[PDB]
Amino acid sequence: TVAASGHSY
Amino acid sequence: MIQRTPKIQVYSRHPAENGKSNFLNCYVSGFHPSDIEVDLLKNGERIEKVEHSDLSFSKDWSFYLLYYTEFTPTEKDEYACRVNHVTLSQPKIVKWDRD
Amino acid sequence: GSHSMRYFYTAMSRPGRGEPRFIAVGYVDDTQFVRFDSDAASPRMAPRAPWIEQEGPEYWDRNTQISKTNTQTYRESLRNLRGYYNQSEAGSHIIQRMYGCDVGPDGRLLRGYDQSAYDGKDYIALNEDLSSWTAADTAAQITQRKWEAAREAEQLRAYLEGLCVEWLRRYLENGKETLQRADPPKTHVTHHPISDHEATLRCWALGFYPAEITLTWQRDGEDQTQDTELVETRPAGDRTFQKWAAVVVPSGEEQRYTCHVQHEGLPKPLTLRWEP
Repeated sequence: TVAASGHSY
Repeated sequence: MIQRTPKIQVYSRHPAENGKSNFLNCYVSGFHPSDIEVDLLKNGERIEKVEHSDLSFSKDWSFYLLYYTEFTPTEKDEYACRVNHVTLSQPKIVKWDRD
Repeated sequence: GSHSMRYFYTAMSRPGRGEPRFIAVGYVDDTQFVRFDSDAASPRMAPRAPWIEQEGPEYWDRNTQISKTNTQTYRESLRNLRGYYNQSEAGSHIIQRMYGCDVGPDGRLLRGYDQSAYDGKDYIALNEDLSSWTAADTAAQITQRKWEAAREAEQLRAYLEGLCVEWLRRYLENGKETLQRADPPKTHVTHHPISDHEATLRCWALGFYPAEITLTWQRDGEDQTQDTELVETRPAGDRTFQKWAAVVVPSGEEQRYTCHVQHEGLPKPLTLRWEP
């Protein structure tokens, strides 16, 4: 399962 | 910005047996960026209903895709894979070398 | 024995041809099991292996929602990175990301990964301690400071030690008849004369899974590393892989050459000679 959405670069 | 030209392998899923159904594979790898044009050729002509794997990439960030279609080899029909990419001046054709 | 789960993200701008495309694919070892493509008619996380289909609606909704959010964030990040490098709006650029976990045979976490590349070059990577970052240049340092303030490393560490390992355990159990079945290579040796005095010996391996394999030629028990042509391991299309190793031998010296094959699906490692 995917990781939670991360912060923008 | 660095670009990488595709490696190309043309081969069949199973060992070639004239008259028996099989799959024809064109595997392109090591290229960057990911835009690529791949056609499968029967005696010289584009084949319809060719599918391809989803886009992934290798440890070194270069992309790879597998293009395939079902087919039935004869001694007559000659097959090839035609690849175009930004690194390539003209489309590159690799023939299926059976043995 | 050991196993891995990896997700691979690619975000690709295409100026003048719509918004950047975001593609996600998930693998367990060498088996793809999910995909998401933001160009799809109805964008969603979709199954690519049978053993994942049984997952419930909350699974596909969570995975699709995260992926939809990622589509927009990666669009933001491409704009940001274009600025970090003073690049113009005309060119197309690519963010790639890989992350996931390796587990040993007990299912315990061996290590986690998260790393990113911009236009094919290493950009930022989470260090093995799952706590600090390696930035490749002063552009990546900005991303690093953003991610420290966002506590990215702590979230990824929690994921890599929690969900990643747990769901990998669960995937390995549900797909155990394929993911934990090692298919041995079918092998044979071929002989292609080149001239009156030399010929090519080619050692073939077909139908094996996983892709990891060792194919080597020996001359009088000595490895022919420099002189062996190895093709890249290629997929057959039916989950299995193929590979060959080839060596050019003086005609009449064939039986001094042995092909050696190690693969997890083999009872014993193999030694093969050309059989005329």
